[PDB]
This record gives sequence, structure tokens and C-alpha cells, in this order.
Amino acid sequence: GSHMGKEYFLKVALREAKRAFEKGEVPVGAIIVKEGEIISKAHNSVEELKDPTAHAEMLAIKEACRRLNTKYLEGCELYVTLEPCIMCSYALVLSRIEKVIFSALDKKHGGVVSVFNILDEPTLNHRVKWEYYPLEEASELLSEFFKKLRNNII
Amino acid sequence: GLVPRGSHMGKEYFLKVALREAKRAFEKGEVPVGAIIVKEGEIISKAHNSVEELKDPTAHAEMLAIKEACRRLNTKYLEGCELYVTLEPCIMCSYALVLSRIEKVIFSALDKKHGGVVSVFNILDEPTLNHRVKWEYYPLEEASELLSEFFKKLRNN
Ligand SMILES: [Zn+2]
Ligand SMILES: [Zn+2]
Repeated sequence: GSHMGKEYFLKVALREAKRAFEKGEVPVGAIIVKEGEIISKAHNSVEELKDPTAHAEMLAIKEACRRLNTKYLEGCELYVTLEPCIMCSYALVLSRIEKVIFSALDKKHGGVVSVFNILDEPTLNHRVKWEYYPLEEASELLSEFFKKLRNNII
Repeated sequence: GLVPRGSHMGKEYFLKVALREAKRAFEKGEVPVGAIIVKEGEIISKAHNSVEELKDPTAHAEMLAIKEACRRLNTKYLEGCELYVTLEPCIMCSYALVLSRIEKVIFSALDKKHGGVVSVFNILDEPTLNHRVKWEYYPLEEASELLSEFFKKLRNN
């Protein structure tokens, strides 16, 4: 088959971020993969669900747990278009995700390499591995979103 | 001054309502944590840890209560709301308070292991946040004992 590595799965996540952008949401997409199979896909849906916690990662985790009928996502990898925020980073620990791969950094809310290094905190019983795999399109989606925000505010 | 008015119930009263939710969790076989959201003295939502029932690692009491309050008030921001929880919010829930713009969180026991307010991380006192969530540790030993009893019934099986 064709190459289904990190760029491929992040590209799939980018489609979810695109969908979010089209829906007027902050453009972040996430997918959960287990043994090369996509288990769930989700996008930031804060605006449509009127729920500040409805970040892509959170929705993806809930759907994966629902499909696998399990509270833990051991052996699963999460691919997200933007570095997970503090809330989502700890959700990864709680769900026991194996690894998270992200394509852009979040300087003000990131909980992996930016504001806090939540995933590397010693006290943690389960250790979520991570990888920053930058993709130009992920950052451009965010930059375009903020240009739209400015234009929509007098 | 044309209608009746009264003082809002006290912190102990609301924490006791939360403890009731926590006991329900205990009886349902989950981590015994309960939480409620109050706005202008009125209880908007109540919830308890439902991770096992829902098979959802994110279903902590605070998360469920916030989602329910946002839905009942038809808004993503809970400005003016206070959250009472029987255990110090974990890191995930602590930031959820920030994202939801909750005004203050009041808790009755500490979580030395996952605590995100004063124990592991001080998520609320992070000057990076635009919204500052106020917090208060209002100790009630009964809340700590409920958690200890749970963990005890854990090993003893
Ligand atoms: Zn997040
Ligand atoms: Zn929590």
C-alpha cells in the first residue's frame, strides 16, 4: 500500500481542521489511530456545541473510547493539528494514549512543550510520548483564522 | 426592593450538596467526587465522576457539571458562576475552569497526586491566562475520608 506515516495521518487531521474552519470554529482537527487504523476523527466544536471543553482532542478521545468500548486508549496514537492545550494534554494522560503527534505549536495554551510540559511531569503514572512534526499548512490555517476573527470584529 | 430576597447559602452548605453527589458516585462504584455550579446562589448543575459508567476517562464531576451548566444557560462562558467540588480539581478540570471562565472554584479536600490548583501544578495561578479563576480550599475532613474509604475498599478486593 501507499505510505501512511506521520505526514499522512496529520494530513487526515488537517481535513478535520478544514471542516472546523468551514464551520466557523477554531481550526483544529484530531484523529486517533490504532495499529494503522483510524479509530476516530473530530474537530474543535466549541461554537456549535456551546461547550468550551469541546476541543478536537476531547471529542476524538470520547469517540475512540466509545468505539473500542473502553475507558483507556492503550496502544493508540493521537494526531492533532495544533499542540494540545493544558486541558487536552492531561486528558491524554488520563486516557493512557501511547503518543501524541502535532503539527504546530501553541505558545499561549500548549501543555506539551509551551506553557507546561504536562506529559513529562515525573509524578505521572503513565507516560504519554510525544512528537512535534511541523507542517506549514497547520500554522497557516490558524493564521487565516485569526485574520477572519479580526475582520469580524469592528 | 419590590420582591423578596435573601442571602446566598453558605460554602459549607454547597459543599455538602456536592458531597451528596460524591456519595452517589461512591455507591455507583466510581471515584467519589461530586461537583455543582452555582450562579447567584442558585444551583445550575450537579454531577459526579462517571468515568466507569460512561467508559469515558474525561467524565470527571467538574467536566460534566460545566457542560450541563453551559447548556442550561445556553452559553460557553460561565461568567459569574462558582463551582463547588469535593476534591481539588485535577489538571484537566483545572484548565477547563479557565476555558469556561468560571469565577471561582471552592474545594473541600486536596489531591496530592493529580491536584491542579495547589498540589501538582498551579494551573489557576498561571499569569499566561487572560481570565483568572479564583480558588478556595474550604476543608471538610468528611470529603477526604470519603476518598480514603473508596481507595481502601479498592485494595480490600
Ligand atoms: Zn484542548
Ligand atoms: Zn478532573
